Amino acid sequence: MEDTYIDSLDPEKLLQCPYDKNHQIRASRFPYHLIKCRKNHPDVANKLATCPFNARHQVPRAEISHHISSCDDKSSIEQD
Ligand SMILES: [Zn+2]
Ligand SMILES: [Zn+2]
Repeated sequence: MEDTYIDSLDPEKLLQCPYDKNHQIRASRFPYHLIKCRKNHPDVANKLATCPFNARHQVPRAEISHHISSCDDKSSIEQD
């Protein structure tokens, strides 16, 4: 790792951020951005839970409880 032949001949690729598409962070710095960026997004920081009524309904684990009561008869319309 201190050799005379450096790896990655690419100018360091930019990885897209799952938290926000406006974030393009270099591969080596991406893991760090992955850590900090979720802390700025509690919705994803608390992870997503799968609705037992519908697999498309992935909600923050803090809101899953509220979503269950709001998805009793299903058809929970959120931003749709
Ligand atoms: Zn980000
Ligand atoms: Zn649901």
